[PDB]
Amino acid sequence: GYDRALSIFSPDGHIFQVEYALEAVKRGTCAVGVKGKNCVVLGCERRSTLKLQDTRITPSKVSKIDSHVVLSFSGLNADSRILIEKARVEAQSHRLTLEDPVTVEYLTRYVAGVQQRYTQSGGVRPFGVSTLIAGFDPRDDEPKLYQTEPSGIYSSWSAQTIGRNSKTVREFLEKNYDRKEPPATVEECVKLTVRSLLEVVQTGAKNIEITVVKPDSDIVALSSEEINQYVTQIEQEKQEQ
Amino acid sequence: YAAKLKQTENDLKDIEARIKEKAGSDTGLAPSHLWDIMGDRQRLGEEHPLQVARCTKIIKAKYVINLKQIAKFVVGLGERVSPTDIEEGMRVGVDRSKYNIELPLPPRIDPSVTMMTVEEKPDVTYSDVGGCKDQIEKLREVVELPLLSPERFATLGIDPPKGILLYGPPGTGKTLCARAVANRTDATFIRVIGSELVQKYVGEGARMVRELFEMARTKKACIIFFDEIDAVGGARFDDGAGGDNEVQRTMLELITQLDGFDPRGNIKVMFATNRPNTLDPALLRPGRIDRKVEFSLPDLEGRANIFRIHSKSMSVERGIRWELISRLCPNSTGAELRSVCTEAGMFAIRARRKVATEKDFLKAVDKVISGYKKFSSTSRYMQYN
Amino acid sequence: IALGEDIGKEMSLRHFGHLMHYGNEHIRRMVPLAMGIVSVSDPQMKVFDTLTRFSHDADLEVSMNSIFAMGLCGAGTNNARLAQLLRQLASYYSREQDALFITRLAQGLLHLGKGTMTMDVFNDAHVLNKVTLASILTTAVGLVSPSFMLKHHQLFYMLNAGIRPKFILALNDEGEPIKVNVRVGQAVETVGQAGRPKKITGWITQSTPVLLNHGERAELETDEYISYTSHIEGVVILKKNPDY
Amino acid sequence: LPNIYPSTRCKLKLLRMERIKDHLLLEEEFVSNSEILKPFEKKQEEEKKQLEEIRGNPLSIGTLEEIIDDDHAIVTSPTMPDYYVSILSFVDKELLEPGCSVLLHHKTMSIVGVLQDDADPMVSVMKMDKSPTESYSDIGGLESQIQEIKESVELPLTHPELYEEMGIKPPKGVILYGAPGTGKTLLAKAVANQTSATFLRIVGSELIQKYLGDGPRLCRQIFKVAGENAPSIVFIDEIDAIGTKRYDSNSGGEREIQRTMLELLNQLDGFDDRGDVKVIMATNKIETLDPALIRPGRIDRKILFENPDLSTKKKILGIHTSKMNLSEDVNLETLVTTKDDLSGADIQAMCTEAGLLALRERRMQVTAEDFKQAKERVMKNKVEENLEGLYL
Amino acid sequence: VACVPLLPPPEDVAFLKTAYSIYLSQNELTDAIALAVRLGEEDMIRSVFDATSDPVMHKQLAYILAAQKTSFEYEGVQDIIGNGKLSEHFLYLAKELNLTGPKVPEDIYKSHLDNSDSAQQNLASSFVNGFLNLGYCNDKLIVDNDNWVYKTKGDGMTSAVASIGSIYQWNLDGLQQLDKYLYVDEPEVKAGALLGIGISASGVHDGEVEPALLLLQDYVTNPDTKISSAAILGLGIAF
Ligand SMILES: Nc1ncnc2c1ncn2[C@@H]1O[C@H](COP(=O)(O)OP(=O)(O)OP(=O)(O)O)[C@@H](O)[C@H]1O
Ligand SMILES: Nc1ncnc2c1ncn2[C@@H]1O[C@H](COP(=O)(O)OP(=O)(O)OP(=O)(O)O)[C@@H](O)[C@H]1O
Ligand SMILES: [Mg+2]
Ligand SMILES: [Mg+2]
Repeated sequence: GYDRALSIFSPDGHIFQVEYALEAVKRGTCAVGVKGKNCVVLGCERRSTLKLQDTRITPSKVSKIDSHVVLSFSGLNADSRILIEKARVEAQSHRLTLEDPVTVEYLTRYVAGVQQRYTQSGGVRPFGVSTLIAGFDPRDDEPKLYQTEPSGIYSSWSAQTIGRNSKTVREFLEKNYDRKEPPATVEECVKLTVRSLLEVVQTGAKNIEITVVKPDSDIVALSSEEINQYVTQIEQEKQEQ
Repeated sequence: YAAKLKQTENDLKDIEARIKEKAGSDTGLAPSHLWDIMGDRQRLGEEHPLQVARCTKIIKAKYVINLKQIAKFVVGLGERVSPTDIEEGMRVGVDRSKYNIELPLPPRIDPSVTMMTVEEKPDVTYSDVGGCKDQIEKLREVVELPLLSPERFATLGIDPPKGILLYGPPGTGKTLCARAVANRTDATFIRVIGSELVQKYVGEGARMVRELFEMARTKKACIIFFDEIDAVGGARFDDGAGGDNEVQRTMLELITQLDGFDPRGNIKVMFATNRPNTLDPALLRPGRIDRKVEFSLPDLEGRANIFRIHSKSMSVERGIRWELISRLCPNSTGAELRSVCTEAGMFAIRARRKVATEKDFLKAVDKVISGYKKFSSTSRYMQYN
Repeated sequence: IALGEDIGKEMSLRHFGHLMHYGNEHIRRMVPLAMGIVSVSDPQMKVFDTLTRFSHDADLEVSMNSIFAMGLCGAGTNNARLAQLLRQLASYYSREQDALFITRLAQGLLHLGKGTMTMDVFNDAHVLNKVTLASILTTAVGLVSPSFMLKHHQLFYMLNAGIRPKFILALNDEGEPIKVNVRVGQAVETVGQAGRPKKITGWITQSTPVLLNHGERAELETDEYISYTSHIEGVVILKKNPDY
Repeated sequence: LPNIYPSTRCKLKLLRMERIKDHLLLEEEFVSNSEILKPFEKKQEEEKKQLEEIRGNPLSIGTLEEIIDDDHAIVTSPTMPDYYVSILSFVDKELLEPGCSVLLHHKTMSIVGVLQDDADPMVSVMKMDKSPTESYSDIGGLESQIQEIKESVELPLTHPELYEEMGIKPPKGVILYGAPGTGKTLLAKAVANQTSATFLRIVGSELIQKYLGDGPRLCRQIFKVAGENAPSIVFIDEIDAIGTKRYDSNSGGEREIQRTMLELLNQLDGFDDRGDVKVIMATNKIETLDPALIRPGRIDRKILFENPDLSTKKKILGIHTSKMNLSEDVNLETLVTTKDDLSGADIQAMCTEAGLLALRERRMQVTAEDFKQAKERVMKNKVEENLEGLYL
Repeated sequence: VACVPLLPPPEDVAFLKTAYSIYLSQNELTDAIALAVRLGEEDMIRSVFDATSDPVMHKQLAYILAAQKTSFEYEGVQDIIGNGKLSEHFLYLAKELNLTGPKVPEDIYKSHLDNSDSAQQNLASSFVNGFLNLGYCNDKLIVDNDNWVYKTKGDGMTSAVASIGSIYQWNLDGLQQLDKYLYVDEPEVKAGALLGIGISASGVHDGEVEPALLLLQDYVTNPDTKISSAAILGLGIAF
């Protein structure tokens, strides 16, 4: 039906649709992820403009693609869960075709490929989402964290954040996280992720959601009564020092 | 002690008032004098009041005079002017009583066409413009060379091109390259902004252009800088409602003046625009525009030259890498490089450092080129070109 | 005589104006110099406009005196406005080569030492630099007949006797400069104010050596680095106060 | 006369005005002696008598048109036939700008003076003649934006030494783009408060005139007036008005607006090389602006304004409720510092509404109930938002 | 202290002395040295010096009176009062403000932007260059161009070489550069170099033996009016 090209090379070389999707992502909720020796933590915030949103049926910001690999996004929430559905069905097809649980690298490559194709195909605007992929490969304990941009470029990050005010979280991670010396415990990773969030969220312990990913098919979602527990000693150690 | 203070303050005002009164908005300068009382000698000569009036048909001798609105007298000479010095269209200083043709006067020019004549030669030079060597060479060969050394054009027996376009993306150097010409020339440089040629009453733009061209022809060598001709540049088109037909009328009057039933007369004219696409093909036709310069985005060497020109001043730290700064700034017009230099200077001031270093320039170029990218002009107007 | 309190300065301005109104031609070609010596190194706005007025006037010697008074008035301040005026006068007084030469001398004096040195007669705390005043009077005494110094221009180096740098230098106790924040603003007198009012209006938080123009003082923003000398001008030595 | 220090009584003060009187009397004595020495028959104040008798009466008023062959000119009075008036020596030949108002003599009609306009029939409204009110203290937060605006518009005028030493021309113009009701106008009021320059405000609507001609005419007049009264801080506001709206009173329609915008984009940069005319525009919709205006070299530092955060909200509450007849029952900590979204305009609007409500009850003190009622009143009278649903 | 300029004399000296007495009893010598310089009593400055035991205050008072160019003799301090550290301070200033790069007199003229006897214009350019690079000890117009001096004729040659001494002011290094022009047989060149010798050490006084005095004293008695005039002018400038 619609064959008109929507992504056209600008006279300065950039693609206007892709660089507009960059800003569309820049207005999304902040999402941050860090990795330890054997633990990767995906931290995220929620919108506090409106209240009376329950927790049980509210769609989780971090969506489970498989038992060993999880995904978190930022930006336009509408389009991101489509990528989630495509990634899940592709993972099942990969299980059928290769008799092997999917790897983080392959899934991230597929997501970058589908975003690239939508930037390529005519009549379709590029995705306005930016995704974070975390998990553990089968029989491997190494946490892998991957970021996928709407432009289609993917890279590994020891600690990356996306969304609004991502510059502040980036510079915070640039000095309170060491790439060569990652935190050695799940508690330390969670504490770093939480302390990173208060630099932007500035209250909102109710709408701070954190997912901890562990090897051997272990994915947990810390509830509020533990997040506020971490926040207690974090704010206790903040002002007194 | 305030009992002293009272008359201490009183004396100030009293004495200043006394001095102002004793020494004694609309005058010249008494300290400069020059207002001598010999003016009675140049005052008793009641010939100073001279009715102005435009002469008309020369009855073979009797002259018909058309005093603006007092009368339409028919008058002879006044013995102070040769009989061949008066011709139809000239303005005559008609005598007040027993009217006579005393003194011919320069043709009437509209005041609004007078201040559009630069007598305050701007502060730029050809050294300022960088990364546009070929374009500046073409501009020279069109505008400056024919007046400076016309002997060669006589030896070859050719007519140098009279008329040159300066199309390009905004903030590339068009107005700068016209200001440089204005500074480095020796001929009159009548400047015309495109919007100024849009008056209210119908047909006034045609009079504007006609009087402007007459004034230009009055001088031996003149350069006209029709600028932002995008304003009066609309291609001829019909829409039923007669849309903006007055601007079209002004544009056709200009086209006829440039090349009509009468040669131009050494009136080399420079145009300049940011959207040359919307120009009527008649203007683009050679004869009124010969060369079409292509002021465009500079290359890496152009960027380096721009940085060197705009950083001749400034307390730059020795050892800065201008090549690296130029490379990390792709497809940015020279105005953005100037803004980068200004912001690099500013960032040092905010940190109180009296010398801006490379680490400062990198931050400034990141902030300006990357941060102020959504508000960029060189990406839309390039399509129009 | 009026080159004492600035109130006498301002009154002497009007004195010279009135004398220029009613004055014979020999006294005409010094009223510029009268403005210049009185207002040296501080290019106040109301000084050089009348000088410009008398620069285009007749009695070519008067014009030469006016431009030299500009040069003295703009001594070391790098005033771009007065530099533009001097360049314009260079364009105008180009036919007479003597006027061009004295104009170029005024240009050179305008940007003396690239702006790090001045002809200021009296410094902070109103000390009198007798050498500077001596040099200024030496160059102004006989220039009522400027052709004399046009012939014998060797006396134009007399300004180098009364010349001095104009800067701050936070010398360490051992004798080396050390960076420190210096508060620079327009000077204000502490006469009728009570308590501990500030001596600076319009402060700039400027670092180590700066160039305070005629009419500004200095004071240490930092609590530490106690200066032994209260008047922060010229060379200044500092000590580390243990507080904070 | 000079200024007098110190303010209070002091013997040195008395000495200062003693010097004042001494010098004043000395000028008076010098002028008296000089006059007495002069030949009164052509000196003293007989010059006034000669000027009056040569001038004649009454002096008519006309318009100059040319200065051909100085000592000669062609005036054009509204009714006279445009005489060939000669220029007398009393007039200053430097103010005879073509188009001025000369003073013709009654009978012989020779120019005996130039009448300066000094009218400003429309500029007087434009010319900022009394500082509005708020200083920079009244703006809560926004420290970065204040710093940028200061170093762009204030420091070049008050403190040019840093810029001339550094060797950079100051950033020409600044555009304050941001969300509506966030202090974009307050900051202009603040920079107008402390200023040593004329502040000619203009709003983009007034450039959308009705006649074809008077679109660029107004802009040319505004920038000429800014130039002559240098330096100038012209504050074109609601600059997006030219783009949108499409007013029926505009005869040209879109084309006249385009010509007006072209004249603006020229006058900002110009071939004329104007001097110290700083330009500060502010708009809600930066998107609908032709990028010629916002191009670097015309307005360099594009300051972004953002809705206040919780700490900024509490600071705004504190500064705006500083002049409150507040009862202790009102708690500022939980007053509006709720994190449920506000703006720089809401905080003042609810204060105004609560003050009005307290006035209605004639209660001189403010109750927490009234503050809460005004809070909810402001909340209902609020077009919430549209784009949040995309990310909701 | 503000009473002195306006208050009628001879009570001004009484006010100065009383304020000096107040300052000395309070150990605030920073202003006291200034009032002493206003009064001009050398024994009073000596008493200010004897009121200080800390050497640092001695150095700072030395700096103040050297800025005042007043020859007060004190042992162990003579370098500072002799203005011998001014040259190093000024070259440090030039390095810190990045003003080391010399400016051409053409750069001052900017005649290239405003454009469509050679001896007098060369004299003006030499004067401008001498005023510009004063104290920075570096220039490109005259230092590297020896034929530049010959462009100026007559008295212009004197100021040409004098510009070098002006550029090397407060610096004893310049004596080497000025030395070469002393050997030129032309009397005007000798006079110009000899006059510039004094400027190169103007306001600089080492404690024991001033080289400018030693080199200058021989040429004072020269029968040439120009050479002797330059000698006495340099003597006045240096001291
Ligand atoms: N090649 C160049 N050399 C030096 N400066 C340059 C160059 N190109 C651009 N610039 C700088 O950018 C500006 C040149 O553009 P200018 O301000 O003259 O407007 P313009 O290109 O005519 O704009 P518009 O097309 O919107 O009318 C100047 O401020 C100048 O300093
Ligand atoms: N940070 C602040 N500190 C103090 N007052 C503020 C602040 N932010 C906003 N205000 C108040 O908001 C009121 C209304 O906002 P204002 O008129 O300044 O907004 P604007 O965005 O410039 O306007 P407009 O959108 O109508 O063009 C002002 O009167 C001011 O007192
Ligand atoms: Mg332009
Ligand atoms: Mg507003």
